Amino acid sequence: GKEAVRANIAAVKAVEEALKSTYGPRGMDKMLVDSLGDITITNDGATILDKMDLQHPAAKLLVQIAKGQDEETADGTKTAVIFSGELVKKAEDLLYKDVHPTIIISGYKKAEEVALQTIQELAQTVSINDTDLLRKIAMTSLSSKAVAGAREYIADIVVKAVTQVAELRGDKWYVDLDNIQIVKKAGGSINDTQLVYGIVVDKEVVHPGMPKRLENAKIALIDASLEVEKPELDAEIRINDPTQMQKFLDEEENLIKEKVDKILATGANVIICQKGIDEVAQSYLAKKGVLAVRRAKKSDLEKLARATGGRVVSNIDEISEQDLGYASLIEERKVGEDKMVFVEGAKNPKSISILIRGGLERLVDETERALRDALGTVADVIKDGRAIAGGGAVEIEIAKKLRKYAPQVGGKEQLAVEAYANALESLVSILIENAGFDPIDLLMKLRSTHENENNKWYGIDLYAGQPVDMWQKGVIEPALVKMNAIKAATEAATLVLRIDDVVSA
Amino acid sequence: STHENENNKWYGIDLYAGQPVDMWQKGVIEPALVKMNAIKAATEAATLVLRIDDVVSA
Amino acid sequence: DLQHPAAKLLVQIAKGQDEETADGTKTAVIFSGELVKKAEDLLYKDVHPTIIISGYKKAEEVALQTIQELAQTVSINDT
Ligand SMILES: Nc1ncnc2c1ncn2[C@@H]1O[C@H](COP(=O)(O)OP(=O)(O)OP(=O)(O)O)[C@@H](O)[C@H]1O
Ligand SMILES: Nc1ncnc2c1ncn2[C@@H]1O[C@H](COP(=O)(O)OP(=O)(O)OP(=O)(O)O)[C@@H](O)[C@H]1O
Ligand SMILES: [Mg+2]
Ligand SMILES: [Mg+2]
Repeated sequence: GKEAVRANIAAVKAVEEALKSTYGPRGMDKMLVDSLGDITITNDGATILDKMDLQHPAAKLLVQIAKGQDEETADGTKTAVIFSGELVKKAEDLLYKDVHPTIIISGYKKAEEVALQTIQELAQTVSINDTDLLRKIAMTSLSSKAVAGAREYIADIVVKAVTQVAELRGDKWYVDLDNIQIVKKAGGSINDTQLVYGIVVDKEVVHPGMPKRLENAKIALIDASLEVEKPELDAEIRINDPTQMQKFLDEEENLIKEKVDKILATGANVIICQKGIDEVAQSYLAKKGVLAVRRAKKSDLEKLARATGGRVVSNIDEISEQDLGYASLIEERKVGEDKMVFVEGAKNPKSISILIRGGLERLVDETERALRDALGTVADVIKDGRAIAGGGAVEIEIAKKLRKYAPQVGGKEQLAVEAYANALESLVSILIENAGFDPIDLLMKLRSTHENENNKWYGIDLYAGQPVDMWQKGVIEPALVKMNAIKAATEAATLVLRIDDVVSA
Repeated sequence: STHENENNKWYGIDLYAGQPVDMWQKGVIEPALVKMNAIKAATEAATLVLRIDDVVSA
Repeated sequence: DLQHPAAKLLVQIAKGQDEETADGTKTAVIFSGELVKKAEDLLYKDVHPTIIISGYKKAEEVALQTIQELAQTVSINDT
């Protein structure tokens, strides 16, 4: 009976009330204070559920199906929880009316069916030629981010960045996002961001008298040191005579000139490593006419290997012409007071990098977050091909469409369907609420102007406050993220109904 | 009232005389950037407090 | 010594300055809390914070430009 079922529903209603004010734009941020007293203002759905201790089994089970994703995007997480907890909310009112859950499941399952298929016979075909569209869909992701510093600048980048990487695979475009590096240098201006055609290494060339820009680079990616190593690294030496000393530390220093001659044996003109270059070896490279980089991050040597077609060499006695990385031109370039190596004209044409400049020290990170996400949304639309209008449009229709279905479904199962439709309008009602307008007024002004096909892309513009076309204001979203979120969400909702008892050991 | 005309823009308040006067023409002049970064500082904080809905703690 | 999150957050935005000499630091705190104070009086009339933020923002604008289109040019030879 009532026994355990309340506790589950209650636990869920609780989580809903924790995120409610933060759904869509105009959302009212939450403050999170750590155990050592450190403060975080945010609206990240995920963290707020993860970072919490939920006593109840029920909540964690619901957030487990809601939060997650098995694809390379992280969008739909606030809608997934909320629509789910509203569906749980709306189901209680049927248990009050004395409708068994076996009926509510069959009703909602049948409603969900039609509700799913109404995104299929409505989604719009978006391909690679619609680059004037990805610009919009992109901005639609960045616009509710914290930073308002030149987002058009960044929105344009995300398009160029995904369309460059786009490869025709199995007669359909695919995008392997890993072909994009992100480097950030705080300050200057956000307007100074640009896209680099090639991998970018954040360290300098070890002597400025080497070539500024070197022609037809035969790079040598060297993992092993090019500096002497210690005979006293763990503990002190056992030599007693300095003549014996000498001949040790002498032959080990001729071992680096040996390594340098083994690398130039290959015809290398530039050389990058992740360990040192001895000062007698900088001097050795200066006299030969070679361009050397000392202690660069191996994390970007890896990324520079499969971009220039070279190999990250762990033994200087194994380097071959085969292993030298090729690039049309390598140079060192200055950014304020810092200098990085850039390697344009690399053999892999898909491998590119983004250089962020501007903002404050923590804001620049969030600009990187936003860009990760923005590349995501655009890539995932491309990978799919389908995209619907945001702003509650496709939602309001699945409600209207469900309500027309309701009569025909049967007795009690009509009320299930009619509830499902009501839970879906409640979503847009929360969104309207959080804008500071009346949910009923606007819900009705819209759901009457949505009966004819002429108004398919009508939603509610969260700053105007009256029904308009969101498609023609750039507010579009991935048709499949908002499709797997609903499937996920209903699964969870009805799982909360499935529980007759909880037995704890 | 004595600042209604545009000619009396540099009017402020005499802190010893105690009467509205033109401070430019009395030697009390100040860096124009300080009373500008103050305003940006203050509104950021202001608008940010209003942005907090509720508090969670460890 | 403040443990209230909001106060610690406030003092951080107000006190700190990214330039060598620091002035306006008393002004910064009073005007901030006053902007917060005078906003309370609108909340009391049931007005929602998203309006008050956008209201103030549009005002911050006018307020900023009103210092620019008015300052007098001082140089190395105005000793
Ligand atoms: N300017 C706008 N006017 C109207 N609706 C908007 C606007 N911008 C976005 N929306 C709608 O707001 C809805 C909810 O936004 P949000 O993206 O915050 O929910 P979410 O996708 O579940 O959260 P997250 O993106 O963090 O996972 C979106 O699905 C979108 O259609
Ligand atoms: N005799 C005076 N007549 C008019 N105003 C005066 C006079 N002396 C001081 N002032 C005004 O006093 C104001 C406030 O000074 P104060 O420096 O204490 O504020 P603050 O700059 O916020 O504090 P701090 O400099 O420590 O950060 C100045 O902006 C200045 O114009
Ligand atoms: Mg989203
Ligand atoms: Mg002062």
